[PDB]
Amino acid sequence: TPKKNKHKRKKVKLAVLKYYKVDENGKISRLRRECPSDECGAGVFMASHFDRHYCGKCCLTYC
Amino acid sequence: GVMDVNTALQEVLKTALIHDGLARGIREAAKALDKRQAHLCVLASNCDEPMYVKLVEALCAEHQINLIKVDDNKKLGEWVGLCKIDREGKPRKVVGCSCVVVKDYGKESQAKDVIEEYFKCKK
Ligand SMILES: [Zn+2]
Repeated sequence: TPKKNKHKRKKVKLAVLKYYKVDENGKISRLRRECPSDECGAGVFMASHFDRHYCGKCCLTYC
Repeated sequence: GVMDVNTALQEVLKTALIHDGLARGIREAAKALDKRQAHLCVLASNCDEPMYVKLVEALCAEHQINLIKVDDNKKLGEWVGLCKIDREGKPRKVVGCSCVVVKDYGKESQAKDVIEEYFKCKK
């Protein structure tokens, strides 16, 4: 192949809206699983994939 | 009580540059707010989606979290101190963050003088 392309970052604009489901009172439905790590607990979510739950920082994984 | 709201606040925007208070942006403010070290906040009304402002408000209400309202982040580019200045000291890239959180306290006597008075009147 004469032209090898590289990794463009996926342009997803304003996605922290999806991270926090603010209720109509002052609550937030925290839709994403919190990571139980020692380094990155209590502030860093995990990733709701189609079957699994994955932290990105310390590479922690659940089903 | 000498300085104003947008006068004593440039000291809030001073030591966060020095001793690591700036939780600026969209992901650095809230995701480190829940780590019991963040202290202040300034909401900026500029939004094409009002949910953005609605995000900040419930975030201010889950750990009795402090808040100021200064208008817009096009204005806050002339406040925070994160601008590309020219050869004479004139900013050409004028971009400042809307929601600016300051975690740590370098202990002063003119920012906590003026602005804690406005804090107790608000709450
Ligand atoms: Zn993890």
